[PDB]
Amino acid sequence: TGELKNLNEKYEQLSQYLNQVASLKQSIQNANNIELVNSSLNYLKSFTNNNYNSTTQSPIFNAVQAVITSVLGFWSLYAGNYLTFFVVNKKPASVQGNPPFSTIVQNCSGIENCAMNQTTYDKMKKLAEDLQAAQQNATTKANNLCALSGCAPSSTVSNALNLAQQLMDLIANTKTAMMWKNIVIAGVSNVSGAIDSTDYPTQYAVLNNIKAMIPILQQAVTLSQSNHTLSASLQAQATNPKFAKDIYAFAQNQKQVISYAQDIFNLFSSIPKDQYRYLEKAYLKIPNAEVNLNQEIQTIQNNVSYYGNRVDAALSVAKDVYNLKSNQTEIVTTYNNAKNLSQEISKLPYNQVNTKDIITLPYDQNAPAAGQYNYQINPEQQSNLSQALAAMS
Repeated sequence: TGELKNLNEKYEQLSQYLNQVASLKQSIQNANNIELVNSSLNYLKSFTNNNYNSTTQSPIFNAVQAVITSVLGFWSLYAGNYLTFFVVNKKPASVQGNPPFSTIVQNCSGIENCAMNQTTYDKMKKLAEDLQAAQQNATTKANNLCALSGCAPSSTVSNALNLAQQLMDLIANTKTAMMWKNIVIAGVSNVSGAIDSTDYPTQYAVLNNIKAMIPILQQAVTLSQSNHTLSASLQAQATNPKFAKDIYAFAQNQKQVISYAQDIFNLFSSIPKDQYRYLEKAYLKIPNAEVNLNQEIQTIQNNVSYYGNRVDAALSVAKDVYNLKSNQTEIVTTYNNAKNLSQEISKLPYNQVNTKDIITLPYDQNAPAAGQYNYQINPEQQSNLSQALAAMS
């Protein structure tokens, strides 16, 4: 029964053409569904505007907040109000927070160097002070980062990100190790899972991950800006190959903005738990004598699903619009293939299933009855065909 095998794969192929046609109809309908298309577009524009102009409701703004917070947090751990290294005037420097030299004896035994030039430290400190000011007005305690649209709050986010970039490169490049034992945080540095090691900052994942966040957000900030321009050349249709291309590009771009936010969330999520406990309470570091990173991360996660699931939906409609012309060609080819294949099947004496006119294009005297592409698949005959495929198992 070379008979049966031939039939079984012809059957499986017709069945596939029919599934294809059904799926193409839906795509074609969506693209011609003006209200759905406008809606998807308006969603994306809306999302672009919020992302670009808001300081509460922008996913990229909120991702920046969290990253800056986390940069200042690491700074506070590393240096802050009680240095985890020893600074020296090229002996011991007059700067605030410098620990006693016994620190070095006790915690920096072995081959690694825990000293730093005052030169190098003062630049670090300067950058950190700037980035602090850029995040917040010291007396008002109110936000000082501007919406991504600019400062029409006195700091651009690009500025803050550039500060952060400089500060972390400097920390990573400087061959001074940090003594984690110098960090004192009640309920953290004195319990199981406290961290008391001494190594270069680049050996701690928390540093590397925070560092990797910055270039990501710099890309996201640029992408976010150009999207606001693209958004101006697209309006809701009352009814263009130019539109089809643009909306699809526009939609993908919105997806990438969201994806960048998710990339940040992922870099927070993979910080080792023990290190994250210090970071999240860096503001409680005690010196030799309110920050809420968790809420800011939560806000990123929520933004990603809240906005991002909608941008996926719109993207999927924009894809249907982009593929309209091509989907029209493909549905026609596929119908014709299905029609010819059903005829070849009909002419087989051993053929058991009735397939005549299994797919058709309804017509009313001088025109298609309900659209050029609205093929009707007979459901009895399709059911039959499927049942025969399943029997052939």
